[PDB]
Order: sequence, then C-alpha cells, then structure tokens
Amino acid sequence: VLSEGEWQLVLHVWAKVEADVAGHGQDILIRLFKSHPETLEKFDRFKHLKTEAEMKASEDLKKVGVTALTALGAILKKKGHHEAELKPLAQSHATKHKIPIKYLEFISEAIIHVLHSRHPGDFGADAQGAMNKALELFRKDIAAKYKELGYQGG
Ligand code: HEM
Repeated sequence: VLSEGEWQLVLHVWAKVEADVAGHGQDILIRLFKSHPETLEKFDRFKHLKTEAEMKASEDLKKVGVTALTALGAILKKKGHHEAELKPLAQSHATKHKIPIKYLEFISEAIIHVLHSRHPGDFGADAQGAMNKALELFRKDIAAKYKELGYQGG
C-alpha cells in the first residue's frame, strides 16, 4: 500500500534498529510508559519499577521490548503482505491481553520519537511519513483481525 521507495525508507531506518534492538526496545517502552502511563497497567510485572533507571535495569522489560520489535520487524519486512504474521499477534493482543488500538497508536508515537531521537540523519520527513504509513497499515489491519475475533479495539 506504500510505495517501493517508501518501504525502502522504512526498512532502511529499521536496519538502524537491528544494530541495537534491546536499547531501542527499552527507550520505546520507557517512552511509552512516561508519555502514557495508563499503558503500564497492561504490565502487572512492571508495577514495581518506579524510576527510569529501574526500568532500564529490568531484564524483563528489555526482553519484552525485543519480543515486540522482533515481531514488528518481521511484519515490516513483508512490506504489506503480513497476514500470516499479523493474525497471531492480533489474537495475542485481543483474547489474552486486551490491548486497545489506541494503545498501538501510543507505542507508534514512541517509536517515531525514538527513531528520530537516535537517527535524525536517516529519519527526515520522507522517512517519518513512510514509517508513519507502515505503522498505520499495521494498526488498521490488526484492528480488522480484532473485529474478526469479536474484539472492537477499545
Ligand atoms: C508495535 C506494537 C506492538 C507489537 C509488535 C507487539 C508485539 C507483541 C508480541 C510479539 C508479543 C508476544 C506474543 C506471544 O507470545 O503471543 C506481545 C505480547 C504483549 N504485548 Fe504487545 N506488541 C505491541 C504493542 C503493545 C502495547 C502497546 C501493549 C500494551 C500497552 C502491549 C502489551 C503486550 C503484552 C501485555 C503482551 C504479553 C506479554 C506480558 O505479559 O508481559 N503490546 N506483543
């Protein structure tokens, strides 16, 4: 649904994330819990983490960060053809955890902020717009599987 060139911009900056998936996951997840702390309620196990340094020292949060980015990277590498990868993820997020689409929008803002905080030279306005379009595709399709399972997304 994006252009070939737009996916090349998405996958180019994603290459920068693969050089440090753990660090990126920590910054994204911490950025998510600082900007929208209601999302932290979806993590009973991160309740005892009061400070940003505690969060950065939680191996469990680092591991949860790598699991999500690993799945996001597998989805973006399909360049839109992600039905087989996006449906199990939707199920995990609906039936198990009830993650509203609004919360996938929050982490997307966190991703954008972090990617542009670390790699502005490889994340100008064309790259941002490309990535924003990849993430919107991912959210808009997760929400269709959500409905398909009977979960509206709120
Ligand atoms: C880019 C967006 C996201 C991706 C790619 C993603 C991906 C994943 C993946 C792959 C898993 C593990 C799947 C499994 O074993 O079944 C997972 C689990 C989970 N995700 Fe997400 N996720 C995203 C956003 C969110 C957000 C915003 C929240 C909550 C605020 C969330 C909460 C969870 C939770 C609670 C689990 C279960 C893990 C645990 O209890 O610690 N995810 N996610």
